[PDB]
Order: sequence, then structure tokens, then C-alpha cells
Amino acid sequence: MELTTRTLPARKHIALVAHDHCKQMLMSWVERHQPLLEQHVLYATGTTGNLISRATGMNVNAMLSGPMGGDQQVGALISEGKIDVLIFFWDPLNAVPQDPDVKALLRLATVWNIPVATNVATADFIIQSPHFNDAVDILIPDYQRYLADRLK
Amino acid sequence: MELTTRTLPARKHIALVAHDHCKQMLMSWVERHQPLLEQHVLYATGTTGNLISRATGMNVNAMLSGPMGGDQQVGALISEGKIDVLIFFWDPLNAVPQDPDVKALLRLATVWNIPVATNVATADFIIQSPHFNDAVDILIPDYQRYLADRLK
Amino acid sequence: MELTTRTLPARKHIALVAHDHCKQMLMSWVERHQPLLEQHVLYATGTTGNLISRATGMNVNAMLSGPMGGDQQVGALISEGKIDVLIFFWDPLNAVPQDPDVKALLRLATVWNIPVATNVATADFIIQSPHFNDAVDILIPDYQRYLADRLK
Amino acid sequence: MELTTRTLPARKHIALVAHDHCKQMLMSWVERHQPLLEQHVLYATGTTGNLISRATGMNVNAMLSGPMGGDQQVGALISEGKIDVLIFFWDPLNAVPQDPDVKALLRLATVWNIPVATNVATADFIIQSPHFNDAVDILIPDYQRYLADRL
Amino acid sequence: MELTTRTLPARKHIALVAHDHCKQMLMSWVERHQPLLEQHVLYATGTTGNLISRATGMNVNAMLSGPMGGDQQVGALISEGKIDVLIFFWDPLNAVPQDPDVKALLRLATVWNIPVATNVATADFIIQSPHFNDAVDILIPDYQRYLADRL
Amino acid sequence: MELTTRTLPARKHIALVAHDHCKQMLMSWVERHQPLLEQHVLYATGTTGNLISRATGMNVNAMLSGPMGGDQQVGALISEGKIDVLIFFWDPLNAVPQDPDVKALLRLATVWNIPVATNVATADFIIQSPHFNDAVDILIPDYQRYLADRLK
Repeated sequence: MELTTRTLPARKHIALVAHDHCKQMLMSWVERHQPLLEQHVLYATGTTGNLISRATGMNVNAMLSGPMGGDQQVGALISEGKIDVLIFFWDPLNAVPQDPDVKALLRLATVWNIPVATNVATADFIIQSPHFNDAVDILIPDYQRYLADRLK
Repeated sequence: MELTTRTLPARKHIALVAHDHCKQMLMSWVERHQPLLEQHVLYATGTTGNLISRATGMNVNAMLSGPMGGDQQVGALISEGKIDVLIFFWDPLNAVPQDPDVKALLRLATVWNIPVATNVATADFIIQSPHFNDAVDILIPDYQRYLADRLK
Repeated sequence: MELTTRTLPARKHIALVAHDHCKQMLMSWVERHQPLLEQHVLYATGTTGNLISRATGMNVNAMLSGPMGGDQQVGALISEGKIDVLIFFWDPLNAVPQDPDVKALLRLATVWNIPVATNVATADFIIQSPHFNDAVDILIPDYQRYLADRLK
Repeated sequence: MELTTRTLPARKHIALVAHDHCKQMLMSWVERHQPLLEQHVLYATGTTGNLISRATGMNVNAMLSGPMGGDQQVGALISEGKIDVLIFFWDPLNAVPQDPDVKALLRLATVWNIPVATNVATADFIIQSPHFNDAVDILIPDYQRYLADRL
Repeated sequence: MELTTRTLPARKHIALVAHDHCKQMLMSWVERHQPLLEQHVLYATGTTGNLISRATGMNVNAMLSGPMGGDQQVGALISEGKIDVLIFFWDPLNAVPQDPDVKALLRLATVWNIPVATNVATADFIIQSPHFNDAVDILIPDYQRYLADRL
Repeated sequence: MELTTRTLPARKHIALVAHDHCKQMLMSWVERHQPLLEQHVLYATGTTGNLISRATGMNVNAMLSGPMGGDQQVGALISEGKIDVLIFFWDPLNAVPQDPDVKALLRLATVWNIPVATNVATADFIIQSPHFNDAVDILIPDYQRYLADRLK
């Protein structure tokens, strides 16, 4: 449908989310890039958020735990254009009860066209990118026109 | 233990959501109960919310459209205890792309134990219940004890 | 789609189903409302059924266990107009093997427009509704007309 | 879990089901095997059943249409040991709203261990197999034991 | 859509896949038919493959374990016409994380119209079928015409 | 589980896949990055592969169409370590018949820890990252040890 533009700020609002068997990976990743991450705004789901702040002293805006709605809170923030980057390490080897929430979240990150990482390799390539700390124009769906065509 | 208590106010915060093929059904339902619904606070996804407001003249807090993240916004409000009742007329005869969002939303409504109607019959029974206009206590999981246990 | 009507008898045919982690939740709910439930016809899936009759002494028409086909037996009965109310406490925090059966059962309960509760709050609202003990009409899809078109 | 046995009678109770895009495929298959199928008991979902009846003239016990509950009716019969063979030509190239019912039906057919064909090739192999026309014993889960242990 | 034909060779390429809870049931099925299976070419997912080889001494082309991609490797071979029969005993009573890989594999087997068995009864009917050791023509999508219309 | 490492060659093996409604976006994206891509080895699903080679003249190893097995062929290549990067613009606003294949493919990409992009924003950050043209070590699961424990 109709697409418009949005500018990701130089200072990104990053969401960090990880499944239990993936928390250790996210932790190491975060500790390895702390100096850089400290330059942006950090958000996370309940458990993930607390484990990170307690371990690194970084300021993290913790949302509810994933199974309790954290994923949907993050999804909502992305739709509202309040989250610019999503680092979501989900477990591809273990059945998760909130699997629909997981798919719904990834679905929204895809439609709102924001940088998304589901593994370390992708996360490294993203944060080591030269424009990670710059303003970046992205194409996003034009809700205004979308809804307008719906009310006709 | 693992559960606590929440009190639903007399003036309920109602979320109204409907798939395209079920919108007429929801519209009719809303019209036949405009008198009572006017005494409560209404929320709704994009398209649904506008249609209702333009047809009945009631104040409706419209969020994004479902496919664009509206379901997750509703789910978020529910997890935050800002939505007391959910009327979600999803289409059981049509496949939708935001199906994971649909499932995730119903999953949260189940978790947070709030009144949920997925069809007209259930909506009618719920709205005709006595203390529907009264303050009612519901059992909800104790998030504090939950998160605390997570961070052991 | 064409719609016709069906009359819910005063003495409702209630199906009671609960996943393992919600069984104590359902049991407790049934005992609290025994004086009321005793006035209706009860049906349930294998395990749930036996646990109820053995704990309350009430007569329950037990079907097969969910995983073994119980869910579909209930779905069939619903489509056939033999079940008027569905109380299905599925687990929102645990993945189950018969998940497709769960979704298929809730899909049909939605299609045939009967009161459905997936949590305690909704269930309480339904049974306290004034017409829970009266005969009431509900709108249902007109199958004959639906099939005629299919063969048109 | 403990297993027991069930006998599949010579005269089989067959459930015939097909998605719209696969109906023609099932119709052709049923027509070229009519002489044999006429010897067994046929069951089908609503639309499929009616189409087969008027096209071949055979007697078919039509259940409700799939989207309307037909699939679960068939599942119910299978779990009750009333269906011996399932011919389900579902469409692998088109999204279906009753997808959960489709997966649920197939899950049950697996559980109760009855012959199941989801395509023509499997359907042909099945009906050309010797035990299709005679009684044969199959292993099934022992429900009694299963339920007893649950309690 | 547009169809064409393929001929399964008398000597079939069989893929054997089973979830943990169904492995033993697959082992018993294999040994019970070893004489016949010995005359064919066997493929299997990682764990399943090695278990069969070590127990019967039959040669088996072992692929990666299912969760690691083995289901997709089998799916790939099927679409390439390298697999003629699929014996997939998936667990109908236990959810697996690679559930999508399971559905995708079954979806392809359906599309490419090859004999497929998800339980013992179906597997026995197919294996006991007369033309199991003969060349058999099956109808398959005409990929050429298919891709041609796309562009 | 036990992990090991793998080195992604400087000259990457890239898989390009896109759903119909996303083909135009991928196309123009490839054209705008043609100079970079020309120095690598490209793979793609049926339709997508031909459209690209036809419009850019680049050499593309085309597999089968996704709905016909293409996604599984790609997943197979990934698990075998023959694909280093995956660009998959799947349609988040459309229900696809091969949905399971789509998820299975994304699941493997996650498991094998290779760079993956599902939208333009992510694709741009990845291709501009410095290590894109350099040999890179990634953490992958140790299959040998994994399989050995399975046969214990």
C-alpha cells in the first residue's frame, strides 16, 4: 500500500529481548558493546531488563515479562514509532507458550521496517554498521492514507 | 500462592475489535446497546473505532488498525490493567495475516482474566449481567511474586 | 451469510473442559456454583469429567480425553446444536500437543454463536446472566442456505 | 503408553474429504475406483459428499461442511473407532481458515493409527493393498489404561 | 494447475523419519520388513538413520538431525524428485519446537504427490501394496509451465 | 549446548528470496547495491532469481519456487553451511500457503546464526557493515557433539 518516510534518530531507542536459553548470549553481547549501547536509549522485557541493569549498571526501561504481555508492549511501541531497533534472541530449539506473541512481534518489526536481529551474527553486523549512530530515513506504511481508504 | 486481586471499576473500559466480515455484526450490537455503552469508556482498533464513532456519535478512543499493530496496543493496555472488558469479533471463516496477533491478544485476555466475548451470544450474556455496571473483583496473577521468583 | 435462529433450552447443555494446569481452577469454580450447575446438563472431556463427578457427586457425561479426541467430540456436538454453553479453561502459559484441536474447538464455538468462557471472570459473568436459566434464542448461520449455495 | 488392538472389518468405513481446489482430483479418483468403493461404507463432509452422490450415484453419509464442523465430526468418528480409512485431499497451495481443524483431524488419524491418504499416490497404494478388502488387526492406544492412570 | 507425470523406479528411494517417542515403533517396523527394505535405497534424518544402521546393518544415507535442518534436507530431495516414499512417524501427543519444519515437510510431500505414511497402519498398507516394487507413474505439478506463467 | 565456530568467507554466498508483494522492493534494492553484490555469489528462489538476473544481468543460482520447495532447498543449504547471508522479504500483510516453510526457514537461519534481513532497513545495515566483505568467524552449534549425545 501507500508508503511514507520516517527518520530513525541518531540516538536509537533499542529494545532488547531474549528467551531463557538465549539470555546468556544476549548478556555477553551487551557486555561486549556496552560503551556503544550506553550512547542509546535502552528498553527490554521484564526479566531481560533487570538482569542487564543489575549486571552492567546500565539504565534500562523494563517492560512486563514477555509471557505477561511484555512482547505486545514492545510491539505496540514499535507501531507507535517509539522503538528504532529490535534485538530479539528467541529460542529456535524450544517450544514457547507465547509463540503467537513472538510471531506477532517479529511480524510488526518487519512491517514497520526497523532493523531487527534474531541472532548474534545479525546483531553484530547491525551495531558495527557505520550509520548505527546516524539519522536514517526509512520507508514505512502511510497509516493516514491506509485508514482513509478504509473509511470510504 | 501465585495470584492476587484486581478490582474492575463500575465504569468499565471496553475494547471493541472486529474483523471486516464481523463489523456489521458489531455495529448492530453496539447500536442496540448504545444507552448502556454510553455510560462506559470505549476503546477500539482503527477502522472499527471510527466507524462506530461516526455512526453513533459516541466518544471512542481509536488505536491503530489491527494489521498495523492495533491488536498489540490493546493487548498492552490489557496487561497494564487499563482494559476491563474485551469484545473481539474475530472472523472464524476467513484466514487473516495478523493471525498470530489475534491469538496473542486472546491469550493475554485469558491470562489477565478479564471478561471476553468472541461472539454476539457471549457479548449479550456479559452485558446483561447484574454487576456489569458495578465494581467487581477478579483474580489476576501476582506479577510481583512472579518477577521476583524469576530474578532468584 | 444467511442467518436463522435456535432456542437455547432453559436447562443448558454445558460442556466443561480444562487443561491440566487449570483443572484446580475449574474444580473450584464448579464447586462454588454447584447449586446452580445442578440444574443443568453437564458434559466434559474424560479426565475433567471424572474429577468433577467424583468430587461433587454431580452426574457428568464424560467424553474422551482431549488429546485422544475429546475436544473434537465436543466440537461436533456444538455444531450439531447439542451443546449450549462452553467453559474451556485452556492454559495460556503452556504449549500443548493438541493445540490445533484447541483452536478448532474455539473456532467452532465462535461460528455457532454460543456463550463461551476461557477464563473465570467470563464464566462468572455468563452464569450470573439472567437468561442463563431461561430459554433464549440465538442467531446461528443458516446451514441449509449455506450448503445450497455451495451446490449452486 | 500401553497399546491394544482393533480389527478393521473387510467392509471398510471410509471418510472422503477434499478442499475445493482438490475436489476435482478426488472426484476423478473416486470415479475410476467406483466398482470397488461401492463395496464399502462411504462417509464425507457436506459439499464433497453431495458432489460424489450425484456424480457416481453411490450412497454417501454426508456430514456437515468442513468449515462448519464437518472435520471435527469425522475426527469424532475416528476416535470412536467408527472410521477405518481416511481419504483427505487437503490443499497444500492455499491458506484455509479451518486450518486448525485440518491439522486436528490429521493429528487424530495419526493417533488412532488408521490408514490415511493425503494425496492420489498414497490413495492408490492403499486401495490396491491386500488388507483393504479384508479384515486386519491394527494396534491402537489403550484408552482405558490411559484414562485410569490419569486418574 | 498444469500437471505432468513422473515415474517412480521399481527400486524406491525411501526416507525414514521419526520423532523420539516414535523411534522404537519405527525400529520395529523396519526390522519387521527388513527383507523387503533391503532391496531399496534408504535415507533418514540424523539420529533415526544411525539407529537403524547400527541395529540392522543396512546402509542408510543419514542426513542432519531434524531440528538441525534434516527435515528441510528431506523436503528438498522430495521436491527434486530424489525421494519416492516418505515414512514420517511424527509425535501426535508431544509438541516439538521444529513443528513448522514438520508441517512444511508434510506439505511438500503432498504437493509432489508421493506415497506418505504417518503411522504404522498406513506404512504397512503401502509396503504391502503390490506395485511397491514396480515402476509407478504419478501425477505431479508441471513446474516448467508453472514457472513459465510466473514470468 | 556445545558450540563451535565457522568462518564466513570474504566472498559471501547470498540467498535472495521475496514474496510477490515484496519483489519490487527487493528488485530495486538489488539494483541500488549491484556494485557490491556483483562481488559475491547469489542464490534465490525460482521466480525471484530469474527476475533479478533478467533485470540486472547478474548470475543467480536459481532454486525452485518457494511454494514448490524453494524455501526448503535454501534451508538445506544453510544447515549445510553453504549459505552465509539470507535476505528474505516475506510479506507480513498477507497469509501465505507455505507459511510453515517460511517459519522453518527463518528458524534455521536463526539456529545457524547467519546474518538475516527481513526488511530493507535491516538489509541496508547489513550490507554496509565493514565485515560484509571480510572473513568472519561466527558461533555455530557443534553438530558432531550434538549428534554424539543423541546416540549415547
